[PDB]
Amino acid sequence: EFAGGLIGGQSAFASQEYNFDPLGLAEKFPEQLPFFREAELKHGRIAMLAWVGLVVPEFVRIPGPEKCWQASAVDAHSACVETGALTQVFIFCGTLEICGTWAKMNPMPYLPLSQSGSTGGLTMENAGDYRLGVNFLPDEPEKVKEMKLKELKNGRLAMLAFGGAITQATLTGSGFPWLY
Amino acid sequence: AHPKHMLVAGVRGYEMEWQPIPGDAVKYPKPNSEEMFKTMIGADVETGGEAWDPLGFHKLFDRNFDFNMLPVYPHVQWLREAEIKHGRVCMLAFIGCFAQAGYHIGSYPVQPDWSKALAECYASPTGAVGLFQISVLIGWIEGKNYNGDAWVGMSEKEPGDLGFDPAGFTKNPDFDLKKAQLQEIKNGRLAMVGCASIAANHFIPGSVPLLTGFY
Amino acid sequence: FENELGVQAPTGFFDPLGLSSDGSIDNFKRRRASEIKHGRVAMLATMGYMTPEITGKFPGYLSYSQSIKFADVPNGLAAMSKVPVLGWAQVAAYGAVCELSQDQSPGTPGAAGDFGFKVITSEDEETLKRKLNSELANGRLAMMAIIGLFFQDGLTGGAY
Amino acid sequence: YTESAQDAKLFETVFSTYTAEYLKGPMYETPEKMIGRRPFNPGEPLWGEDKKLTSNVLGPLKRVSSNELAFLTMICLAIGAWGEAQFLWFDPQFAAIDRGEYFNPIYIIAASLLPVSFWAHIACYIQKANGK
Ligand code: CLA
Ligand SMILES: CC(=O)O[C@H]1CC(C)(C)C(=C=C/C(C)=C/C=C/C(C)=C/C=C/C=C(C)/C=C/C=C(C)/C=C/[C@@]23O[C@]2(C)C[C@@H](O)CC3(C)C)[C@](C)(O)C1
Ligand code: KC1
Ligand SMILES: CC1=C(C#C/C(C)=C/C=C/C(C)=C/C=C/C=C(C)/C=C/C=C(C)/C=C/[C@@]23O[C@]2(C)C[C@@H](O)CC3(C)C)C(C)(C)C[C@H](O)C1
Ligand SMILES: CC1=C(C#C/C(C)=C/C=C/C(C)=C/C=C/C=C(C)/C=C/C=C(C)/C=C/[C@@]23O[C@]2(C)C[C@@H](O)CC3(C)C)C(C)(C)C[C@H](O)C1
Repeated sequence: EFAGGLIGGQSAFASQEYNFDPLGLAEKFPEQLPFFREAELKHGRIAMLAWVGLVVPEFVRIPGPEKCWQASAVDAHSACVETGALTQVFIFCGTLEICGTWAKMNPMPYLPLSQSGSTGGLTMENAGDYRLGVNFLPDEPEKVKEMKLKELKNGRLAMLAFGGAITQATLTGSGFPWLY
Repeated sequence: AHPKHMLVAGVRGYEMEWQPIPGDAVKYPKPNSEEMFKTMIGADVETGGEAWDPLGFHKLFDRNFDFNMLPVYPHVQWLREAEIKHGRVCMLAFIGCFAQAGYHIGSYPVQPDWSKALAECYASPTGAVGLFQISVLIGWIEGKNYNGDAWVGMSEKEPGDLGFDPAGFTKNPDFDLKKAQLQEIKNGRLAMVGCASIAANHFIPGSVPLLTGFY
Repeated sequence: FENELGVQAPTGFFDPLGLSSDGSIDNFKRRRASEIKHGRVAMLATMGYMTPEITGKFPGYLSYSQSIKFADVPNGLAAMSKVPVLGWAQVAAYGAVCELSQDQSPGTPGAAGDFGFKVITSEDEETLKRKLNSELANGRLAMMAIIGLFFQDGLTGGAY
Repeated sequence: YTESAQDAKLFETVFSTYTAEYLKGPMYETPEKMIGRRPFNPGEPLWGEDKKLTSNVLGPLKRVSSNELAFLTMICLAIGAWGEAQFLWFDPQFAAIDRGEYFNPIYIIAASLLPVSFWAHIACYIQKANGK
């Protein structure tokens, strides 16, 4: 069926599903679709954390070298790279990403995809499944699907929200309300 | 004889093949060429009413089967396609050579001389875009009417039969299209001679004793 | 040739010399595609002549590289020499993707203005007739007014 | 029956023809016939009896339509031509380096798309010839 039976195409109204793909990437790349869902869920999770990390520092900020921590969101990044905070955040995120995604995806993580190819570790079922906090899932398939749909909807909302927040903050500045 | 494989060019039993375009089925051409030439539009009174082809350029495709069994030399259908295209391009080129010297249209650099306008429009920031648009339009109307298969004499279309006929021609019961085709071909040859004369005058002044003051 | 969405209220088969052979259905189909495309383009062009005047020119720039502003491009025929020619090339590209995406060879629906747009379609064949003839009459009036505005800009030296 | 030498040659021809037509199928199982050596990849025959490339020759984009590939190659060609022109002649970037300022990444990224446009239009014609 549409998008190999992936979760996320459900519409809010009724059984009349949305299935949003005007350019038809799901049909054109059905074997690259687990990678698409991996990228979508990863972007959504990162964007959720990023919007929360755009809102929270306007309220409370950690004590630090006073150049990265005592700065606005838009100009934080450069100073934080200079202070050595974002380099350690990059070490942490890179270790997590390499191990987790690069080993769940590449059957030969010791080799780039140009040499290993394959990429069969990402199946349609285990797309966003990093086995983290799976005991919190409801014990029935319908509510599992609903929770996955909630995660996807909130992730897309967070992608758009972070994009708007960062663009408005660059345009204007301010705090949590990024209005002029 | 030799097996089905191992058949290339000069091997006995090798049927001639023509597949230059990746994505198109293989076409096996018969000699033809001379046979198509014998029933070919052209050959008016100016050369005695016979098909004036010294040097035998229309017979070389037939001689391909003797040389290496490969489509090295064009079919006479390709020769007529090239003649038609050259004639049309040279008609437009002659009119452009004698219109640019007096007229100017776009934001292109003012260059009445035909031999410098192309380069000066290459250099123009607001001329390069226009020449790119001209190039893509020409490429579209050229790849759509790719012919190409006329190189081996199977074009499925009469030479110079682009999808272009805004008027009622080729459809009216009158207006014999043979005379129109002959007029087009002969005026095209005339325009090619005119363009050669323009080039000679540009390089060797006083060659054509009518464009002495021309660029 | 009657019934082909061309006869209206104050006029009939208005051909002082049009359709010179009174036949040649291929010529007439080509002319129908020609007239409907002309009318749609005209309607858009008159629309875009009377939008900037009645609603102020766009707030942006239209060219950050060439430092052009929407509010600095004159409205009318003078805009062709002011809009950066890369912009006109992109307009040409949009026209290409609008003309060559769906086929409009004779016989195809594209040769009858049927490019699958709908949006303001209808449901009943008589309502279809109403909508189609409304579009065609508005397109004819457009063509007239658009060449009139062309000449007004050319002669008066300004948009009006 | 006093077998003729021509009959022996006929048997040799029959044996050769039968073997040739038999070893092609999945009853010989030789390393040459292994995927990625001589065969055409299982479900993706590149060309049929006529030597016409099928849509399988495109790989991942074997089902991208001809219109979409035409749009892709035309956009890539336009962007690459703009980048090449803006890098070499109009606002040259090497002369910008001589001015002490860095390259403009937009021009390089744009100009990178010309071979993309080349292979994209080749694939576009392959799709168009296959009816895709
Ligand atoms: C390159 C352009 C070109 C091409 C492809 C053709 C092709 C053809 N012509 Mg044609 N022709 C041309 C230009 C061309 N013509 C010009 C400019 C004139 C005016 C003199 C003529 C006058 C002409 C006549 C009167 C006849 C043909 C005929 C033919 C057909 C058979 C001849 C043949 O095989 O020659 C194809 C191969 C070539 C033309 C090779 C050209 C390359 C040479 C070596 C260039 C040398 C010229 C050089 C620049 C000096 C300039 C001289 C000056 C007069 C300009 C064929 C379709 C005959 C026909 O219709 O048959 C039914 C026929 O009777 N042609
Ligand atoms: C073993 C173990 O450990 O268990 C683990 C397992 C696991 C799975 C990791 C867990 C989890 C889940 C987590 C961590 C869930 C976190 C989810 C977050 C942070 C979602 C944020 C969404 C923000 C959005 C949509 C922002 C939306 C923002 C919007 C729409 C903003 C919109 C505007 O800003 C914009 C765009 C313009 C502004 O000017 C105005 C407004 C309107 C405000 C557990 C259970 O926890 C623990
Ligand atoms: C309605 C939309 C539209 C407008 C309004 C428009 C206007 C101008 N076009 Mg244009 N055009 C199309 C659409 C439009 N063009 C389309 C669909 C095609 C493909 C058939 C096409 C083709 C060409 C070519 C081949 C050239 C060209 C140019 C100019 C030019 C001069 C600019 C100047 O001299 O500054 C102006 C004002 C010439 C040029 O000089 O570009 C440097 C050039 O060579 N156009
Ligand atoms: C700021 C800064 C930095 C930064 C940064 C970052 C991260 C910048 C990020 C910018 C970002 C992330 C910008 C997103 C844009 C999102 C867009 C355009 C989405 C459009 C989406 C659209 C138009 C969707 C429309 C529709 O949905 C509608 C409305 C209904 C649906 O039915 C149909 C569709 C889906 C079509 C550095 C580099 C890190 C350091 C530097 O020092 C300072
Ligand atoms: C919007 C805009 C711009 C624009 C634009 C564009 C694209 C404008 C387009 C203008 C356009 C499209 C102009 C053609 C009209 C078609 C006509 C006049 C056809 C007439 C045909 C007639 C009058 C024939 C009538 C007949 O009676 C005859 C003679 C015989 C009869 O038997 C049959 C009929 C009844 C058929 C600029 C200029 C680029 C910059 C500006 O800033 C912004």
